[PDB]
Amino acid sequence: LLGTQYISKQEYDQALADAQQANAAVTAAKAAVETARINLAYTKVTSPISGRI
Amino acid sequence: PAVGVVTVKTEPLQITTELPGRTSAYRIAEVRPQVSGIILK
Repeated sequence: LLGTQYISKQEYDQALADAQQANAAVTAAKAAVETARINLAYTKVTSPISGRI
Repeated sequence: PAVGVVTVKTEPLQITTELPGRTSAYRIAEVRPQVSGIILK
């Protein structure tokens, strides 16, 4: 509805806030998974050397 | 009695106290990790 009639660019850009703002909230949570994924599959062996245990 | 005798000429005397220094580096600065984790490489 951009350029055409109702959306009244600020009321659009108030939503283009909320997309760009809540996709940023995903980037918070998708990294908050990637934090708590590297406390889940982070068990243990080995430490990243390769050799004889 | 033939007595050899010393007349005291006095003034200069460098006094140096030699004594056991225990040398140490100027900045030791042991690299301690600021942040936990596996040492990757």
